[PDB]
Amino acid sequence: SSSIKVLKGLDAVRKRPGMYIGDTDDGTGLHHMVFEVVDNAIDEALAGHCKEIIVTIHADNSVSVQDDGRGIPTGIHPEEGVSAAEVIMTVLNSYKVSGGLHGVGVSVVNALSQKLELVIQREGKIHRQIYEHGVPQAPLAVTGETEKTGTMVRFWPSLETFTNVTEFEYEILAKRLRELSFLNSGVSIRLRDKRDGKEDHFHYE
Ligand SMILES: CCNC(=O)Nc1cc2c(-c3ccnc(C)c3)ccc(C)c2cn1
Repeated sequence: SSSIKVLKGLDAVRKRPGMYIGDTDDGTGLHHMVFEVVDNAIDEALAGHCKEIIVTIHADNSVSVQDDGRGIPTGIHPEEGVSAAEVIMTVLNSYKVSGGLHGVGVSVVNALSQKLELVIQREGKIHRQIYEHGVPQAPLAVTGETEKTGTMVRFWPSLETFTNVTEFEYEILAKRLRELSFLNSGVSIRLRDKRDGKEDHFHYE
């Protein structure tokens, strides 16, 4: 079954996290977690659907990334038997430095997070799914109605994976988010730190 195979993938990531996300002891991997989530919101911006991305560092050391795009698709594709979103989130770099890392997908971020929450606003409805190291708590479900559209991912990195540098560095995220808004001109990126009230808005016209 997909369940056993999904778990086998998630377990591969957790056993050699460095290989997938980058170094787990110097902050490379930790901050790369944010950038992987951001990258898919950037693709949605570049295709002309999302105008703003908001990255928030919370006081409990989680990070959320939200966009105003179309929302990750929610329907169940006949081949997989669960939402397309859950497939994206769950189905599947050691010595790389900073911008030399290659992209590995948000299912890696999910595997290496103690908790992750996905909230999709799409087709008139608010949809929610929660994960613990990639394992959904329940099927993606409808929790309300909305005229808005977009996707939000919030994740709590696992301290079973990350050591030494365990708390996000505002300056690392600021530097790279600014570079990303330069490298993908037109897209507005905001960074908010709830620990100390700092905010920035990066946008090149
Ligand atoms: C907070 C992070 N934002 C998104 O992931 N936005 C996003 C992703 C989409 C993906 C997607 C998500 C993750 N990985 C991949 C490869 C695609 C597929 C299709 C649509 C319409 C999306 C819309 N918004």
